[PDB]
Amino acid sequence: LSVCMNSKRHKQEPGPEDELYQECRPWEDNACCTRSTSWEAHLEEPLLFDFSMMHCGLLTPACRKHFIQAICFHECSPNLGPWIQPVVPNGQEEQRVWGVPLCQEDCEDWWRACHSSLTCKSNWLHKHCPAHEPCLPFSYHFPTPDDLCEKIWNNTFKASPERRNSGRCLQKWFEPTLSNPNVEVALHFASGLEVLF
Ligand SMILES: *[C@@H]1O[C@H](CO)[C@@H](O[C@@H]2O[C@H](CO)[C@@H](O)[C@H](O)[C@H]2NC(C)=O)[C@H](O)[C@H]1NC(C)=O
Repeated sequence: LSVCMNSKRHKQEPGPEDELYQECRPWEDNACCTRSTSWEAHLEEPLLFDFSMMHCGLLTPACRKHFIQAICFHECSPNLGPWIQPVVPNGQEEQRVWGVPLCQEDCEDWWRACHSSLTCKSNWLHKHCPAHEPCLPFSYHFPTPDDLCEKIWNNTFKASPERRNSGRCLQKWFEPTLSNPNVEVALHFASGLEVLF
């Protein structure tokens, strides 16, 4: 069984979407996001989410695409069940995800595409960069892809030591023509991976 986290944006239960904006397309088969949310995920300064683009200067389109894919994954993936946690324990009205293990390629590609960009914080989870915070290189706040994946959204993701096709990590994006590779990874974690064997 696949579920969606409780929030003011996510759908109650996973369901197919007829039209999702470009980067959120691979989840059209079974999504937790509405079409309105997927369009919001592509804005340069999105306001609907708890995240916020804390970048200064110019963000390259390749770097921005990885952020959008990460937002699509967080908003549309029906396979985040085993990492759902309450925003305020103990109550399940507001829910988040914690330590979703992203494969190394997803973190590395994200880190390399954003390597030349500038940011002002290492943790973007709550909307604009204040003038007193210096605009430092991406590689300073995130010296490794591990630091980027884990710190960018306050441990929303975990930097998995595994790589793609290992059955032990998730991809924040995949080709829409391909079958969703995260369905059986999430079920693997739901079946006791890394806590019981
Ligand atoms: C994510 O982590 C950052 C840093 O750990 C938090 O930013 C801090 O926010 C509190 C007030 O909310 C203050 O200590 C400072 O404004 C921030 N400190 C630093 C070092 O930036 C942020 O609040 C966290 N967000 C969530 C949702 O947990």
